[PDB]
Amino acid sequence: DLTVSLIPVSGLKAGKNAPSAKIAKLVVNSTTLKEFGVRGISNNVVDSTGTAWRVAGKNTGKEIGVGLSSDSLRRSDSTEKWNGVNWMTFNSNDTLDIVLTGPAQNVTADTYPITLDVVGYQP
Amino acid sequence: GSFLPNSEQQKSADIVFSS
Repeated sequence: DLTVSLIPVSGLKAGKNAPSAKIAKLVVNSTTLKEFGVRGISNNVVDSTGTAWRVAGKNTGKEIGVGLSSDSLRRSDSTEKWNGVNWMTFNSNDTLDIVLTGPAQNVTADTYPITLDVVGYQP
Repeated sequence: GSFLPNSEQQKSADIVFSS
């Protein structure tokens, strides 16, 4: 099986953030599976692989753009299809960065939930 | 290759931006 941790970054400050500011760390470990696919889950997924999406603040409803970092995307092993559905795959026993996507974002002080789906892949 | 449907999991976390 897979052992998954999604770890929020400490010390994030409201206001103008750096481009690609790190906001969470995804940790996936396994003794049995060599790879995994991952997709973001929200009310507005914005690309064909589900690796960028938008999330809403609990107290304000304001949206921010989030996703895998450019560096993390370049570490993908492949993009595979599960009954026609794209999933980008990555090595198990590794970590990936979730970031604020695109150009610098001005983020309103709030709590923003992030949800990911992870599935084992045997290449 | 193949996906392992029994291994699929959803994981969530709260990201906090403070004033």
